Formats: sequence, structure tokens, C-alpha cells
Amino acid sequence: CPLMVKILDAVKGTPAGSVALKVSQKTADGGWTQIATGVTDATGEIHNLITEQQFPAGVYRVEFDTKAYWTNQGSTPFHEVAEVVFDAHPEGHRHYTLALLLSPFSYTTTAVVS
Amino acid sequence: CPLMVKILDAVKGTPAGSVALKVSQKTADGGWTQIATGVTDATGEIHNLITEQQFPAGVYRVEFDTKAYWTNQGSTPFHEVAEVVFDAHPEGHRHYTLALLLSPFSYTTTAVVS
Amino acid sequence: CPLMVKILDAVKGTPAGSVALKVSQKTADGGWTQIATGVTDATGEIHNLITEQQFPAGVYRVEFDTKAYWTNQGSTPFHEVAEVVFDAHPEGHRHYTLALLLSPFSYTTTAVVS
Amino acid sequence: CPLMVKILDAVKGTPAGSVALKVSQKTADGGWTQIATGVTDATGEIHNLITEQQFPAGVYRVEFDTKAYWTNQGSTPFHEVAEVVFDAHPEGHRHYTLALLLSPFSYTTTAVVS
Ligand SMILES: O=C(O)C(F)(F)C(F)(F)C(F)(F)C(F)(F)C(F)(F)C(F)(F)C(F)(F)F
Ligand SMILES: O=C(O)C(F)(F)C(F)(F)C(F)(F)C(F)(F)C(F)(F)C(F)(F)C(F)(F)F
Repeated sequence: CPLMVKILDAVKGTPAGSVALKVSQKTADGGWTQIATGVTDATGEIHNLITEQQFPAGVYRVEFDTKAYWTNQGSTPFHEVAEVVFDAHPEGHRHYTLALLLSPFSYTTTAVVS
Repeated sequence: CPLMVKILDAVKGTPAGSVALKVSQKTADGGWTQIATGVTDATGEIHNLITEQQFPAGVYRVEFDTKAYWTNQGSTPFHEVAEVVFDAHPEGHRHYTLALLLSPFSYTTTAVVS
Repeated sequence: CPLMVKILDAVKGTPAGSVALKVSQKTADGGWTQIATGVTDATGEIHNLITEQQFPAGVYRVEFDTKAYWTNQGSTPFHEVAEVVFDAHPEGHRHYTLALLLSPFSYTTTAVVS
Repeated sequence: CPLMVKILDAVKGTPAGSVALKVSQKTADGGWTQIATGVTDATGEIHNLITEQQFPAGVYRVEFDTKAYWTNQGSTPFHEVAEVVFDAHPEGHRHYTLALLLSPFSYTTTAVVS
């Protein structure tokens, strides 16, 4: 799997379970094609989110539904979503991990690329 | 002015000057209308980005062109853009400051709401 | 004043008021001399923390009592304290601002150096 | 192993290899007892850093030598070290992971506690 996510909760000190997200690929005319969706497990991950055939070179957007996560926790969130947009160059089985650290009014995101 | 930004550079310890951004409001059908553009000054700020008349409650997006910023700093960036998407509740002259801390492969964003 | 702080609360989207801190300079033998204390105001700042006369070049530590802050907010914290330790090069009226973004199990710290 | 670390590099988008650190336990009179040291591998980790017998309930400090890491990379760092101080309650094989995201003038740290 060339695309992994890891989400943590900065209020409780746990991975962020049950976060919904969607992966889209940018189209020529500027639109977006949905290619996968999922919900993180209790470790804040989605295993085998997409396949290598689904992940050609191009621009991708991963949209994380952080608002619902905080609503469930009882907190009042600021953001509607966390968005991560990047150009993928997957040749050579290059792998992408998107890490995300959530607070109700803040998030930190980083990427680890092999 | 109800919407401010403050952008900092985590590599060199200075505000991020000359960062372009676009502000959009979400429409009822789920699309986006651009309502303003600007470029940060050398303090990492944009004064008078929008007016209170342009800022009813709703969903807003600020798109920061961080890729062009890192290219101009001379460091290869990961993100194609940094998008901050948030719910506005201006009732009562509430002001919003979007703070953004930039590194080539990471950013932290938070908000200060008066 | 050559040393400023700005503390924000990532849970509620406001400055962190009433955060106690202690400033120390490192001695030649590797110990620490306390040179100032303060408490943040409701803007998350401490004015006139030290003077230029108290700020030669060297190694400084700012110890932020974040555990007492989170206890008073009513959220269980992870860290016993947040310590920021840095090299000062004041030659030329260089000013230092320590920015600190707090969550119960995380913090982000950066600096803006004039 | 009850204590793990994970260090990432926000400039290059890789784990932070070859970072030296030391683990100390707080003493009654306020001092510190060194209990382990190590250097991260290429995945930004130190496997089996300490044993459960070495990790009684108490306050611990993990000091990461970030200055040397940035000097090696050619960057000019702000901080001397990154310090993480916390009270450990290891009963029930409770585990602690200290995560750390480094930039030359900034770091984010968080903890995951099982
Ligand atoms: O699970 C892991 O080992 C991990 F992916 F490396 C990570 F620990 F989650 C992490 F990416 F390092 C991290 F914790 F998320 C972080 F340090 F990057 C962070 F916390 F700062 C951020 F905010 F990015 F999530
Ligand atoms: O300039 C200011 O007064 C400010 F907006 F408060 C700020 F200092 F930039 C800040 F927001 F606090 C901050 F520095 F950006 C931060 F601390 F929040 C940060 F650095 F951690 C983050 F990464 F969020 F920008």
C-alpha cells in the first residue's frame, strides 16, 4: 500500500479512532475524483487504504472529517475538515504516510516519504 | 476586520512574507465562491482582508500557496497548498485569526477567536 | 525588552491566561540561575519579562508550568512542565519571542527572532 | 519496553536518524538520575530503550539533542535540546510513546499512552 495515514488525539493522548476520510485525485479541469474512503481503526490508521494501481502520479487530496470526531468527543471544533493536498510520485514503490495531530482548535500535519 | 492571518516560518524563525492566499465561502449546493485574495506582508499578516459585511456565518476556506513559498525559499515542499476550512459564527463582532506555522513537509494551524 | 512569550490554548482557541513561568540562564559549570518569573496576562503575554542588561549571550531556559494550567482548565495533562532551552545571540538588539501552543497531551513551540 | 520514542524531520519528510537522547529519573532532592541513553536509528526510534524494572512510577525527563542533529544537516537551530518531562504510572504494563517533530526553529511533541 503506497498511502498510509496516522491520526492522534492531543487531548486524550491516544490514536484518533473512528475518523472518516476520503481520498480524491485531481482531474484535468480542476475537479476531484473520489478514489477511496474509510474510517480509522483504534490505532488511528486505515490498512491497505488504496492499491498501487489506484495511485498513479498526480495530485491527491485527503479530506479528514475532524468536526464529527470532536462532536462525538463532546468538544466544540473550529475546523470543518483537515485537508492534505500533495503531488504524488509513486515510482519505485515510494510510500507516503500522512500524520495528523488533532486538537479542537488546531491540527499539525506532516508527511513521511520513503 | 473580522478575519486575520499570521504566518510563521519554522525553518528560519521569522514571519512568512509574501505568502499568497485566497478566501472562499461555501455555497448552499456545496461549491465555493472566491471573496478575497491577498499576500502577506513581512510581518506574516494581511490587513483588511475582508469586511464584516462580507462575513456572514457559514463555511469558509483559506487557501495558502505554501508550495510557491517554499520554492522561493529554496526548499522542496511536500504540500501543494495549505487549506484551512472552518465554521464562522460572527454574531457579536467575534474576530478570527488564523495562525499558520510552516515547514517544508509540515504545518501547524490554529485559530484565536475573540 | 529582548525576550517575549505568546501562549495559546489549542482546545478553546484563546490565549493561555495565567500561565506561570521561570527564566534561568545556564552557568559555566552547567547549572542554572533563575533570573525572572512571571505569569501570562489574558493575551498570553508577559510584558517586560527581563531587561537587555539581564540578557547577555548564552544558554537560557524558560520553564512553563503547563501542568497547573491544564489542571485549572479541568483537563488532565501529560507534561509536568514545558521547558524551552535555547541559545541567545543578542548582539544587535535582536529580540526573541517564544510562541507556545498548548494541548493536554501536546505542545508546539517555535521562536520569532527579529 | 514501556518507553518508546519516534522522531520525525519536518524539513526532509523522513524519520530523524542519529539523534542522541538521555532518559533521567527525578530524585527526591530535585536532581536527576541518568538511567539510559541512546541514538535513534534510521526510523527515528530506539528499540528497547529501557526495561520495565528500570521504569518505576515517578517523574522522568527525556532530553533530545536536537542542536547537533540540525548542525549535521547544515541548518542553524534555535533550541539547544528538546525536553519532555512527565509523571509515569506504569502499572498494568501501561506504555508511553513520545513523538517529536523537528524543524530548525520549532518542534511539536505529543505522547500516546495506552
Ligand atoms: O505513529 C507514528 O510513529 C508517527 F506517525 F510517526 C507519529 F508518531 F504519529 C508522528 F507522525 F510522528 C506524529 F506523532 F504524528 C507526529 F510526531 F508527527 C506529530 F504528532 F507531530 C503529528 F502532529 F504530526 F502527528
Ligand atoms: O503572532 C502571534 O501573536 C500568534 F498568532 F499568536 C502566533 F504567535 F503566531 C501563534 F499563533 F501563537 C503561533 F506562534 F503561530 C503559534 F504559537 F500558535 C504556533 F507557532 F504554534 C503556530 F504553529 F500555531 F503558529
